[PDB]
Amino acid sequence: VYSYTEKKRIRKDFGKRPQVLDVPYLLSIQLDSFQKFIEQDPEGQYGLEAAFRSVFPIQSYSGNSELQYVSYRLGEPVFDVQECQIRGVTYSAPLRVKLRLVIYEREAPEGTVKDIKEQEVYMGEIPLMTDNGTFVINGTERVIVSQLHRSPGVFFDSDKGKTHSSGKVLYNARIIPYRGSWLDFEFDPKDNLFVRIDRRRKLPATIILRALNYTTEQILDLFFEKVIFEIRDNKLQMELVPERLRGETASFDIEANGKVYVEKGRRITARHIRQLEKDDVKLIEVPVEYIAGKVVAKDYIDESTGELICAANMELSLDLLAKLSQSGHKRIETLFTNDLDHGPYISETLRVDPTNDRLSALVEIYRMMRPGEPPTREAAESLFENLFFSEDRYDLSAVGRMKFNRSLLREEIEGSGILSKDDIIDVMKKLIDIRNGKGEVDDIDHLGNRRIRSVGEMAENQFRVGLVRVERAVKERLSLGDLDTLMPQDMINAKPISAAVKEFFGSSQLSQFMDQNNPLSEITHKRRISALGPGGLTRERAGFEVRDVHPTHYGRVCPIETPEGPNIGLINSLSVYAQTNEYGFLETPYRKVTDGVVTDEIHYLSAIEEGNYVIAQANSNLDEEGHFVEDLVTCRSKGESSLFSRDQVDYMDVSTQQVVSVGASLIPFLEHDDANRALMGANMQRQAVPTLRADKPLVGTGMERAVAVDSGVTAVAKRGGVVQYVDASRIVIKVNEDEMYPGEAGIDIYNLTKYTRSNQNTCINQMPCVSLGEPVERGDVLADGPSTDLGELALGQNMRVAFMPWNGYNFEDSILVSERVVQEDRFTTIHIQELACVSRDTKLGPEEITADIPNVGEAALSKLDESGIVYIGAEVTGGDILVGKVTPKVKDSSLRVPNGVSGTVIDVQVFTRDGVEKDKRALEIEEMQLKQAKKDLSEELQILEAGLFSRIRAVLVAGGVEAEKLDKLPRDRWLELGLTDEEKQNQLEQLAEQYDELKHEFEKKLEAKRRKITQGDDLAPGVLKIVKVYLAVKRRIQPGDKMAGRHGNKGVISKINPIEDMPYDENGTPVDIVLNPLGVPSRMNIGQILETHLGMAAKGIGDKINAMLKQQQEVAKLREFIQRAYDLGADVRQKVDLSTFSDEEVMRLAENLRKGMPIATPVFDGAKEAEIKELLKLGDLPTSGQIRLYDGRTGEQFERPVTVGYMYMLKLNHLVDDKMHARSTGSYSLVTQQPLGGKAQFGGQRFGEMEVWALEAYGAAYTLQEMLTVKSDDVNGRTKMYKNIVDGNHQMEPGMPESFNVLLKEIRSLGINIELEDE
Amino acid sequence: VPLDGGRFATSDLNDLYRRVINRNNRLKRLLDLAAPDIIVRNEKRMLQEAVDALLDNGRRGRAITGSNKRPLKSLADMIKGKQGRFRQNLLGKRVDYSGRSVITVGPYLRLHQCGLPKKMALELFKPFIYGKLELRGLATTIKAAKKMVEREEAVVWDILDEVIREHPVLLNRAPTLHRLGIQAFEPVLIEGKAIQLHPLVCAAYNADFDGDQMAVHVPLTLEAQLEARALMMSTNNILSPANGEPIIVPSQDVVLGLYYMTRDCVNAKGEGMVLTGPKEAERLYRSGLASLHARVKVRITEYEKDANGELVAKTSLKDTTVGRAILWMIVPKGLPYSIVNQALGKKAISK
Amino acid sequence: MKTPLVTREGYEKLKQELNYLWREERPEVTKKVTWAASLGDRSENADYQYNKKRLREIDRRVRYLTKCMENLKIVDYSPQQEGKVFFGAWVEIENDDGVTHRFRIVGYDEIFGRKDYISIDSPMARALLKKEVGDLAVVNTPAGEASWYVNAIEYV
Amino acid sequence: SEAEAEVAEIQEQFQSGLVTAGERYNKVIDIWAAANDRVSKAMMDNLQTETVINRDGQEEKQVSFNSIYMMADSGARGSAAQIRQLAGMRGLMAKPDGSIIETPITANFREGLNVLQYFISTHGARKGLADTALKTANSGYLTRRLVDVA
RNA sequence: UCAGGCGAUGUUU
DNA sequence: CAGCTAGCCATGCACATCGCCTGGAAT
DNA sequence: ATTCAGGCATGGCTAGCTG
Ligand SMILES: [Mg+2]
Repeated sequence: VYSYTEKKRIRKDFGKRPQVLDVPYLLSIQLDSFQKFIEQDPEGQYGLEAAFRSVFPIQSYSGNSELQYVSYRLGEPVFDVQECQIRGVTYSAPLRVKLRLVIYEREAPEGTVKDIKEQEVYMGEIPLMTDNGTFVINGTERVIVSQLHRSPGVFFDSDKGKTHSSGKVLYNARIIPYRGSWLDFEFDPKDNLFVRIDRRRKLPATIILRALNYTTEQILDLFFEKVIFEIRDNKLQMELVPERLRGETASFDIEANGKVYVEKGRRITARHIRQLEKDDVKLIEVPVEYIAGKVVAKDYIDESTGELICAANMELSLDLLAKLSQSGHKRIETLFTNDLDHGPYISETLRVDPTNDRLSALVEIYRMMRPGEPPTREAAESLFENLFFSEDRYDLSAVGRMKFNRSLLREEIEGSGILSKDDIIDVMKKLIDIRNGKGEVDDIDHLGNRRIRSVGEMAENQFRVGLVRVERAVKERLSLGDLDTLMPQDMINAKPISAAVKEFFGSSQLSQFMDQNNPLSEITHKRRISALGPGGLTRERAGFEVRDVHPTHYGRVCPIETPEGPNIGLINSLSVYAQTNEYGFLETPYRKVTDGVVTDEIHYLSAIEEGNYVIAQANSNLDEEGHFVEDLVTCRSKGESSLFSRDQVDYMDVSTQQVVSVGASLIPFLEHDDANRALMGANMQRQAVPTLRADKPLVGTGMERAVAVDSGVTAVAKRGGVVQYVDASRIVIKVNEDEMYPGEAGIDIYNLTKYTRSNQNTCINQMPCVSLGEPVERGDVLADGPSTDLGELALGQNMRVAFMPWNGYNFEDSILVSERVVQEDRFTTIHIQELACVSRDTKLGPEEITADIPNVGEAALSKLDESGIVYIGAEVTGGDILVGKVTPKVKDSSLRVPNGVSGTVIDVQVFTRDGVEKDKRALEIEEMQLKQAKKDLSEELQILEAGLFSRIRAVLVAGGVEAEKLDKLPRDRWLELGLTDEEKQNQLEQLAEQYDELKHEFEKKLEAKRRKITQGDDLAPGVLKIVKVYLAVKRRIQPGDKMAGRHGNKGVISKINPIEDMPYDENGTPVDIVLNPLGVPSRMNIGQILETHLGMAAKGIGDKINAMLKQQQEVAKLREFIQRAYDLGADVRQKVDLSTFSDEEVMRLAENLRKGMPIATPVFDGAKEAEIKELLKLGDLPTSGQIRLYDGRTGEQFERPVTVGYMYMLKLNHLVDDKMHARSTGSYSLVTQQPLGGKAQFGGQRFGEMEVWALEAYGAAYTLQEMLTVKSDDVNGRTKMYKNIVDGNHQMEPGMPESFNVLLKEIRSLGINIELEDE
Repeated sequence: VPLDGGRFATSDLNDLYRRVINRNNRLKRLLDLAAPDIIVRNEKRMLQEAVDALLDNGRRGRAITGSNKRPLKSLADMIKGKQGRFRQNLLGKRVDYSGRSVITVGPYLRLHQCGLPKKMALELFKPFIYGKLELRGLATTIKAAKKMVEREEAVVWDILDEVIREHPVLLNRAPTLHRLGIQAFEPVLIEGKAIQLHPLVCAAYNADFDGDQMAVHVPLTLEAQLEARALMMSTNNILSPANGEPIIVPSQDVVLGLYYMTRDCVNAKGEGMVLTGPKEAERLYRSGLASLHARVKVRITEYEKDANGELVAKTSLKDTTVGRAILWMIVPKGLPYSIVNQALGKKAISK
Repeated sequence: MKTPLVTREGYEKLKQELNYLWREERPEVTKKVTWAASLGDRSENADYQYNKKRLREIDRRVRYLTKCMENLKIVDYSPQQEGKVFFGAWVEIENDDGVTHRFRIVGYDEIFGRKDYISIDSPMARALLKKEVGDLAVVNTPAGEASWYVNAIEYV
Repeated sequence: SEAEAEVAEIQEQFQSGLVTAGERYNKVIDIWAAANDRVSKAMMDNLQTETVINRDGQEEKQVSFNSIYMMADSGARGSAAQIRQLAGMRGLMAKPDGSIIETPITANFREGLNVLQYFISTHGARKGLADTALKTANSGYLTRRLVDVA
């Protein structure tokens, strides 16, 4: 079955893979994030509640009084999106806060002396998000980019090779929290464990270890293990677990039970350990050689002496042995060490330690942190107790905690926001263990450690900063409390909050200017994932491997969409099906797999979880019952790819589209092109300029419907019904019966958006697409937008094209275009510029806006009015005057059109600062807008009342009808009559009270709108009135522009030939564009050729239908013929059948076909050659896809037949007249008397350093001289030069440059003395 | 510099000098009360650090910032770096009398001339036009002159044709690597708005036609014209100074052309006949009674300068291909014949 | 991990292959690259790109073979001492179930299935560095242990 | 088909215990490379001289008139390498590690590509672009230094 | 009219 | 008293273009 | 309406350890 508004033009479809999860709403990221930001929610949990419940309550210095929170509430804007775009304010909202102040007694329990609650104190303003996911700051339309940065947590890195050139890799460990300071751990070639706090100098980590109030004994107990010796009257013999002999070679003979077991100095097998454990004996004698290498653990003291007998972390010697023996100590503690298992790194660090105690350690850290400061007890105490343990300057996230326990093999996933001694100790354990050999490093690029923020999160952070500043202030003031008389408005000052949030939404590395010139360009700019920004890396001072794709981007980041040039890999576009996991990772869908069936249940997966399982590639031939037709299958397990078995896989791809982005899924026959050109193709397609008449691209990809419908430029309906009224302004929809609410039933109204301005100077326009009396269903197109049609997305147009060199004019890539194009206006574009004149008020006199102007004739003046502003519709040209402005002295400063553009004046705006008289014209425009608004809202009320009376009438027919008594009295008041004792009377009263409410509403809205328009709105200080004028140029096409394909072949149109000369075909038609064949094998993009063929087939079916219809036939022929045209292939999805199209819709279907039978092609499942061939055969063209031609000039036949077909082409907005430029003698900069730079500033080019090298290379000298002396620098030079040129005498006079004179002065500024010399 | 609004664009040197002068005046005031010496020590330390900032902000410890976050610029930066005076305003200066536009092909040109658009010209040579105007006596002063050249009346276009006729110009492309990167041409006026440029140079410029941009330049003085003509005119560069191979190598379509024009099948129309001369060869191929390639015995005559710098003729009956004979009518007097009796790939035409 | 032990015939063959690559193969691709460079575009061209790729791939091979030829310990030992199975020897082995195999044991570079294709570092050989005709010998496959028996030996 | 049979034989020998890990690695990669070369020669012979026609006698072959072979043999654009990547399999593809991957791309731009293959080719191209950038930088710096000494 | 931010277009393994 | 010698700073990083945006807080 | 926290390569240098 099909929607009714799809039956208009049913799109033929190739493809095999049955799809199961339709494309989701393409703007989830923006809208869901922001909604999450601002919404009433209990129990905190990521809202304004979070910030507040974090900062509040705020308590005095035990001043028996304290401030706290209750509830927040927004209001509603004073303005709205349209008015706002016109005026310039931000689309903002009020913000009210209910606070409560309380007071206790002095010297009592917490008894409340008195409390008050200020009525929702005002504070600040936060912008909202337009229904299309865009913000509005200052007459513009900005966007915030989701940011991709490193997750909070612990990380272990190698840094292999390059360092120290020693071949011995290193291992470092980092802790990065979400708001605080850094912390590291790392080794050195001398095998010592060092620490650094915040990239500063280095220390031995034992310093902070014992700064956690630990003794050396405890430290050793933590890290190493114990080995014991005791007094067995000789050598104080040992007990040992044979496990500690793992893969070793004893330095002394292993004896037991008087029996030797292993030779003295040999390796030991595990059978030895087995048999000796079966023996279960540990008491053993040892020699002295095995002793000295050990190190004492604890410190022994004696009865009488108790002096420095043994210092912990010290090796052994026979004299020490005798000393401790003669003092009589039973136990002897040592350190079980090794080389391949347990490196005594901590002991070496201890021996390197210069410190002795907690005090000295704190002193050392305090000294290294802030250089040049008096060491002090409390200073160090409070400092180091404020870098890893307090809410003040340090906090992880729940996310941080989750990652941080996960990488430590812990049990739970919820803890505190702070660190712990236990935590740091465990981190160091992990690092040591990694050094030992077990465990592995974890690379960074794996998406299990990147993370995606969004608008909501960043807004929350900045707003938090605001709140902490304001609490600093509140604490400060409240430290000087009063007698109950202050109220919570003096206790608050939102100006810093406003400052912070304005700064963020206005000027930051993320909030940027939306590229709005093409629906696709929007919807692929909003879904952008950026690696830059505060909190991330830089453009060129950033790493390398991050600029690379990783085997886990799959289905979470496009491979093939990114701008080339200075920053690749940093601006990854976000995948199609990608979502945002709760914690904030990139999750993608998959299909669950049971024992032997590809079940129809989706399931979302994260990054890390993906690694453990095994995943089946998409295009795998199943058979109707989940059974894989083979027993082996291509799949991926862990960045791998390999044929696997049958009963092993557990998840299968959702569809095939999921490896690209919307920015590059519109590329038909994509899979047949290389990577490079696919890339450049997506990018160029993003820059398409709209047109004046869109025409439904032929070879499409089925991903157009969503890309258009959801990118909210077209106007989607909301409640399906019957179209009642159409007009280029508005659309009026009557609702169906049962999709209705009881009260305010009425009908829906849509105000379209007529000719107005983009941000790239393009024409955003809308057009109706239905006719009176035509049903429409929920969620459907009603208004086509810029470059849309009937719902589908269209960018350029489709043209007949033929590949063959033709007299040079297509030498390198120069497309050629025949006048048959520039006649029908099928590339004409519309642009709109916007010009601004201002009225400053400078001392020596205010400005004037009069018509009277000195030293100008009636010529320019005629177009002006009697007030000084051009009429609404004159056809001004370059140089004329739009607004008359003069500055007293009186001098001319009027406003003139920039040189070059033609155009027409479509609209004028006037702003006036209050407190100043108005002219005649502003008054007239005021009265115009008043009249129009009044009429508009009056029509609102009238049609709404009309619908409501109609509903009344419809109701009265049921239950108490009076068909004759109803139309006795007029439409005035049909509620004058009565109804029985039924709920229908209740309904009548509902309708009546709604009518009265609408009356009052109309009254109030009228008055309020009048008051809105009447006043003179605020402005930047120091201005009087602004006049704005629009223009509308109509640039057509001309040699120099840039037309492009989609597969990625550029071109610069180069000649416009007359109709005759284009190579025609034997049937008689001309051909319109002639590219260059040699371009195809070079840029390996074989695709556009297949595209051409398939298009040829399309237009074949088209022309066939057109003939069958023009020779008007019985409809049954069309029925059969369309049926055939739609079946034509192997197993597919489409399965349409026109046996159920009412014998009239069919005709309208043919109508909309006669230009072509649009074919679709999913990306990696597209049509194959055989079906193309058979479609062409259904047409009448030759199978080979090539036709003979006939050249126009000679009128004879080319040889070796060539290719023709329709290749949908686009136009880019690098038009020629925005690049042609020239300067003779214009302005001059002020510091260094040189010509300016750029075009808008009427300047000249730049004669580059390397060019000076070139000119030196040739012997040319005089050219160089006057190239950098007469035409640039010497003031006297160019004056003389000009005066001489005007009279034939070509001759320069060099003089000295002036920038050099400046160089002299700036060096002389210093202690230096530089001079010229004797002549 | 004043900005739009009751403010002023803050510079850096201003702020720095102002800081120094504040600190100096404070210290001067302090040497009257004879305050305790720790104060004056802190004072002198501030002043030393400030003068340090003024001379080189960024060589002591943490550099002083300015408005928002960044080290305000000091004299050391005025001279240093990729943006001081040297590499920005003394080795390459912006220059008047110029312009820029987009390029296209236009193969109807002899390789010592290049297109140019009217509007660009009439904006460039404004002085010359003024001069020739008041020479031919059409306006008294410069005022009416400029008014005429803006209104764009009739006679100006003829005047412009007369003043461009033999006045070379320079074309430049952006990444200028080797001294080919700037060549000369003579203009020929075109309509439209995009420079037309001969094909056989788009290899030396390393410039495709995918939307690149080129800059013009106009010599002013007379020595300059003669330089541009006797040294930089395009005819006088047929060899890259890197190495003696030619640089006028025909590039990418013309080669396919000559290729398909000279080759041989085994059997096509008109095979097995004899032709008195390349003339009637071309005549056959136009009339359409003989294929474009079919092996034929023909007569040809060739010249050779084996004498003391003197040309001598000899003729014979070669065996060749009709198209190849057609190519023969272009070779100048002096070559041998075997140079064009094979496939003619790219290396062949190069040598 | 490796063993510089190589047989002299393969040594010569490898040296000859080196000479072949460095004399009559490199220069042709060289000429192709020198040609393709004279074209205008380089980022809009792929012929230069893929021909350069060919150069990289052949360079890697020549580097590897060079380091090898530097570090090749040659033992062109005769059948002088025979009786065990230590190196460069033909070996028949049979299963207790019917599976038979014939092979010669050589160094790492001589394994391309043609005549003598088994490397010493393989567990098979590692279990056979010296044996006697008519003896059991077991190995540890990833699917468990195995067993065979020797049949005959002929050095050369 | 025969290539797949061979890798199957080698996999059998591995799980039978005659080779090591990197041993299997190199064995497989070599036999695929050999197959690649065979395919290349096959296509080149099937194009360059494929035309065979009558002479007014029976038959005699000659150099062909296939458009792509002309556009290559002339010297205009593209060569044996590109016509390879349009007809035969497009060889092997390294990965960012540099470790060359162990399954060739048995497809070609005329027929289609399943996803993984296109993905890997993306690897290659992106690394190429990044190197273009940095290399440009160093080249410019070298040129400047040289011109300031001579 | 100067300084910065951002984005974009070219040449560029 | 001399020869390293490892560890810590200075300085360097292509060219050309176009468009948009914003330039002190407290008293 | 005045005023005060992801680079690399290289070279040069300085404490600091063996004879
Ligand atoms: Mg280009």
